[PDB]
Amino acid sequence: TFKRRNGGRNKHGRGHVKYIRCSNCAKCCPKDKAIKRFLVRNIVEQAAVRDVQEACVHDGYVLPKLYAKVHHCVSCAIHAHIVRVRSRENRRNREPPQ
Amino acid sequence: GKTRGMGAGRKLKTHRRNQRWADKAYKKSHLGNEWKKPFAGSSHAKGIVLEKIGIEAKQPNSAIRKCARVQLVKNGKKIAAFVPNDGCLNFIEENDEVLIAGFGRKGHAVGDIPGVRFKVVKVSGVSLLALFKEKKEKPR
Amino acid sequence: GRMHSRGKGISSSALPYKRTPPSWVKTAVADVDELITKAAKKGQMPSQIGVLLRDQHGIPLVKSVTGSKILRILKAHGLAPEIPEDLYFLIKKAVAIRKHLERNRKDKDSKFRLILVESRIHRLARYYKRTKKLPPTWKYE
Amino acid sequence: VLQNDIDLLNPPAELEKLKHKKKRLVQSPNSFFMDVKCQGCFNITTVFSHSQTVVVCPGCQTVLCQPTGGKARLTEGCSFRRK
Amino acid sequence: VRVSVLNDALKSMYNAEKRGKRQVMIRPSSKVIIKFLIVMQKHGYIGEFEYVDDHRSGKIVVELNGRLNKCGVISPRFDVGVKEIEGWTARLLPSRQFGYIVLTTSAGIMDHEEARRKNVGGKVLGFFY
RNA sequence: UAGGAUAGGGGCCUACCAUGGUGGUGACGGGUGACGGAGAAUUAGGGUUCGAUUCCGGAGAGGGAGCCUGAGAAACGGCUAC
RNA sequence: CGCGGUAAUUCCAGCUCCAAUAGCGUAAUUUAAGUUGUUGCAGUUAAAAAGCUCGUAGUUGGACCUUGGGCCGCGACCCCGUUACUUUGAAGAAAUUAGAGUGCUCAAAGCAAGCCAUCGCUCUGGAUACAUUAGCAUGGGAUAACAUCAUAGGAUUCCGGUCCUAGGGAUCGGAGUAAUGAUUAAUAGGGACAGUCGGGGGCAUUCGUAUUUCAUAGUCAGAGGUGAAAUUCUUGGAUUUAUGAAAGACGAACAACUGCGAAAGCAUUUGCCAAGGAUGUUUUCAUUAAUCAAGAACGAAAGUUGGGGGCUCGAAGACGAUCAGAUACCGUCCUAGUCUCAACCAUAAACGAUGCCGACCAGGGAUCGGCGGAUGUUGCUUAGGACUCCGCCGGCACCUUAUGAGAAAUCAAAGUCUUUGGGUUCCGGGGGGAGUAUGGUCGCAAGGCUGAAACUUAAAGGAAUUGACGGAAGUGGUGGAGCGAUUUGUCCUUUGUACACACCG
Ligand SMILES: [K+]
Ligand SMILES: [K+]
Ligand SMILES: [K+]
Ligand SMILES: [K+]
Ligand SMILES: [K+]
Ligand SMILES: [K+]
Ligand SMILES: [K+]
Ligand SMILES: [Mg+2]
Ligand SMILES: [Mg+2]
Ligand SMILES: [Mg+2]
Ligand SMILES: [Mg+2]
Ligand SMILES: [Mg+2]
Ligand SMILES: [Mg+2]
Ligand SMILES: [Mg+2]
Ligand SMILES: [Mg+2]
Ligand SMILES: [Mg+2]
Ligand SMILES: [Mg+2]
Ligand SMILES: [Mg+2]
Ligand SMILES: [Mg+2]
Ligand SMILES: [Mg+2]
Ligand SMILES: [Mg+2]
Ligand SMILES: [Mg+2]
Ligand SMILES: [Mg+2]
Ligand SMILES: [Mg+2]
Ligand SMILES: [Mg+2]
Ligand SMILES: [Mg+2]
Ligand SMILES: [Mg+2]
Ligand SMILES: [Mg+2]
Ligand SMILES: [Mg+2]
Ligand SMILES: [Mg+2]
Ligand SMILES: [Mg+2]
Ligand SMILES: [Zn+2]
Repeated sequence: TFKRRNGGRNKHGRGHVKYIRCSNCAKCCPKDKAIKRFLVRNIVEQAAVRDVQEACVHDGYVLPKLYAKVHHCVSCAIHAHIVRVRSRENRRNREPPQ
Repeated sequence: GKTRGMGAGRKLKTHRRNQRWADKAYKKSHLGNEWKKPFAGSSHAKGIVLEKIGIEAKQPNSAIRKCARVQLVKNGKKIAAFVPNDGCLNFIEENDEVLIAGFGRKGHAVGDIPGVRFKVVKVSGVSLLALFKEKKEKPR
Repeated sequence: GRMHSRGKGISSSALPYKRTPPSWVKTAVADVDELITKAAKKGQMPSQIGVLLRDQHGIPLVKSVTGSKILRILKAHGLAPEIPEDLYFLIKKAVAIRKHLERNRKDKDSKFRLILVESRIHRLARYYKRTKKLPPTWKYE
Repeated sequence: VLQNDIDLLNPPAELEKLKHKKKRLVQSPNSFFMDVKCQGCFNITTVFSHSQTVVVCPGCQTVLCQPTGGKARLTEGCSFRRK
Repeated sequence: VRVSVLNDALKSMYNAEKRGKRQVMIRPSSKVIIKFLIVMQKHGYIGEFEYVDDHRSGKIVVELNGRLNKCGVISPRFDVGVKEIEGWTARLLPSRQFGYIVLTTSAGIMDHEEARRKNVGGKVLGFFY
């Protein structure tokens, strides 16, 4: 039984795709197959935000952010609940979270 | 697809010739290994009762099948022949002529009896059916 | 389909239905013929002669005007090439690739393309020998 | 549209112009020859619309057309008429 | 490549008839396809057809009347004597009452009944019913 | 090519000469519990398998070999030898 | 397939019943078998598409050329290239087969016989068909194969020459003649040209941070690593911080249901070299083509031989843990290796588990490359670029739908299949034994290619359903769907399963 039409990856009209290394376990996963998330967080937890914005010499100072594109293998993405097992009908939905 | 050309008769014939060897029946017939069988292509064979033996049935069944160990006369090959018809082992004695036949599945083992494809049909010139039905008696 | 690739292009020219010259064509037949003769005299091949007669002269198609093809006209006046033009160009490509490989040994891709080019050369040479447009013992090395 | 709504022998001429040159009832070229009129000098010098050659005015003047992927680009300041 | 233009013609006609189309375009055209189409028209299985001259291999536009169940070619064009026509019709025709096998004979391209009427054998082009 | 031999053609054999001849369209070799065919069994059609045996053809008379007689035999209910 | 463990429809018997019947049981071959498939099977997942491409033989190959017409009357009329194929004829022993006749009493047979009775007769009968292939002959030329196929240099009159021979013949020339003699250009193919496009390839070149090492400088008790630890480093400055240099790899983010390449594969700059697809074309040749045994080219990673390099990581190894054990998973240090050159190796779940070429047959919106048209705004340098819109061709794909197919999953091809035939290559025939033995061949080796049998076994296997389980996540009716088990209704659920005695499996 073939579970997915794309075989669990994104590879059409090409042969080899270079792999990445999983952020958690350092597993070798193809770049097109690995689960990829772009996390834009703040260097300061929502809580420390006020305390830090207070201890600032410069009154006008937007707190810098953190940008990171995180790579995950299937096992770690499922374990971390980044992706969850879905019903047969819902698997064909590729739309990002509504 | 398969070749279809009017001029491709040789291709088709050669392909069929090569593929017929995949069929088990064809290869059994045309390999020549049936001449190395104990019977060497004959329906029946005679032999000497070497010793009376009892071999256990398969796992689901629990019985002692009580076959016979027979040395054929035409080639000196030793085989195990089943003795049907309850009580007919007592008609079988060592150094006694027996006519063996196939067990009905063409060299394949039959029923719950493992490794036996031969049955005793006639002993000392008298059929086992006659001795079972008391139609004749075994000569002394 | 491309003979030596999976490309399936269908780009090509489409000759008009009308096989007679358009009324605006006024060049006399002998004029276009001697123009072709000069064109071949410097060394142009019939494809280039047709291209020039098309884009630099009022001649859309030679066959419509004269009634004959460029190679036939050149053969009539004894200016046809010895090696046919397509084979000439294929051999030129082959010798260019061979020179490149004499400089570049690791170029395995160019070696594969050279094998393809020489296969095309052998095909076309076989056809030309069968049609007797090449010497019966003509050989490519 | 639905071919049951058309006649394959008498196709609508509006939609035949947009078909590939070879996919028409009778294939015809979409190229043409033109009488290019230069700025001041007469030099009609008929040009192929899809010319692959840089057409030069007879009096060795500036170039008149430029080869492209498709139709040739007439030089700046030149008119033309189909033939 | 195009190996049998007759096969492409008949298969396109069959697909168009199954689709319910009332017109089918055939390309390339050939004398054998026009001769097969004439037999088809004579037996009433198609309507008008039009050869379109394009100074190349032509085009045929055939009117369809919904009376076709199937038309196909036999490849290869097996040699069929007059005596083997019965076996061929049993192989290919739905019944002994309807259907036609098209033969190429030295007397012309014709259906199997007409081939029997002149006692001429040949090669099988195809069938329609 | 020229002979010899044979009832007669022929490397059938001899002398000389040339380097040919066959082969994946399978030569050569091996297997056959292979004499060939007419035929036989089973077969919707197509086919599969068999064909020692009374008709036709071939071959052998324990195995080889060699002959005499005779129109006709390399005979075996003829001979000679191993 | 199963039965027999105390109620045996199955054993041993009796009774009764059943089938065939003067017969019936038991132990190679045909049928069944469309399970050998030419008719007529398969190869996404059940067995099975070669890793990929080229390529000889073989097999297969676009269209085009004397048609109409009427008359008479189904025949005819009029306006010194082959072969296949087909038609007809002659042959193809008899017996056998099919079949005509015939009351051996019937029949299997046989080739006899029959007749009012007959010194005899019916000339009594003792037919006919079939008979591949190959051979011979007749008619036909649609289809197809092979051979040709613009020095046709064609032919025909007149005028000649030479030779032979009772004027004739043969041979070689001059001059006259005719519609002087060439199918078109395939939404086949090759080649040319044009502007492009690409992470296609080779060579050289540039850059990038990281990492390791080293040098300098600051600081002082931990650093490292894990679930927790420990192995290990560290007051002779570990770890951390800054600067600089060297080395070797590696080319993030951009980066995609995107591109290029025959596949493998290919991602820093620039330059050079050769190559390529698509598009455009009123350029050229003119069938040159498709697929391919033989034979070649390339072919991830690991591996082999030697040189260089050796940062990182890291088989083997050592040690530390965990553990009932732990030759593992976790941690530390690491050898070969990972990088490069030369020479080999030729294997991958080398996968789309789907060979290639060609035709047809739904709809739709994206996207990439090229081209055409229409646009109205550009930190733009009129064109053109950038956006926008509409088309055409080509490419990677995607969505919906069944009118299709399928065992279904699913597939717009895996469709156009018992209404079965477009071309071609490879390749499968229940499960194991077995990709094993042996032989051969290639390779230094590792191994690769080719490749059994004996024997064993009643299933193995595929898809889907329900349930159960998970050290996974969070009850009818009628109607509708499904070939169906089932399902909807009923909105513990979803999910995986090789379990169904149901994980105590
Ligand atoms: K993914
Ligand atoms: K092109
Ligand atoms: K002789
Ligand atoms: K001789
Ligand atoms: K005599
Ligand atoms: K597109
Ligand atoms: K219901
Ligand atoms: Mg791969
Ligand atoms: Mg002689
Ligand atoms: Mg024998
Ligand atoms: Mg016989
Ligand atoms: Mg014998
Ligand atoms: Mg006898
Ligand atoms: Mg005899
Ligand atoms: Mg004799
Ligand atoms: Mg004897
Ligand atoms: Mg003798
Ligand atoms: Mg005797
Ligand atoms: Mg005798
Ligand atoms: Mg009983
Ligand atoms: Mg099957
Ligand atoms: Mg499997
Ligand atoms: Mg499989
Ligand atoms: Mg043809
Ligand atoms: Mg393999
Ligand atoms: Mg495979
Ligand atoms: Mg493949
Ligand atoms: Mg079929
Ligand atoms: Mg098997
Ligand atoms: Mg219901
Ligand atoms: Mg699964
Ligand atoms: Zn992971």
